[PDB]
Amino acid sequence: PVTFVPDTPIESRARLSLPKQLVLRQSIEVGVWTGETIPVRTCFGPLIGQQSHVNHIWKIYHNGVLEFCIITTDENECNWMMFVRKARNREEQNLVAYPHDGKIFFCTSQDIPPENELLFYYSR
Repeated sequence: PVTFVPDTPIESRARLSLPKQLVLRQSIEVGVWTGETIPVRTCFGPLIGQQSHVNHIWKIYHNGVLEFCIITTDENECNWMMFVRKARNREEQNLVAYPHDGKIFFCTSQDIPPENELLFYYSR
């Protein structure tokens, strides 16, 4: 009898896009953790998600009008940044999330040692 060898399964786009210096593990529900030190002023982006002109919605304004929302729910429609959870307080927070040129970027507020969860808050 013949034995069958399957293809290597294909992971979702969100997962494949993950920077090698980061890992996915359960959040404080999947979250993004550091596999090594991430220096202050390290920037990630832009966010990729489903564009449409809950808890997973980014608002893009342009010249004072809400142009569209990015929704970050579907692993096939987003990059890895859909996995980054929102800090629950100002202590825990280590990424600032902000629009630039109509796209969302996350930037480290401080050096983040290995084995820390990435946790965002909005800029001012």
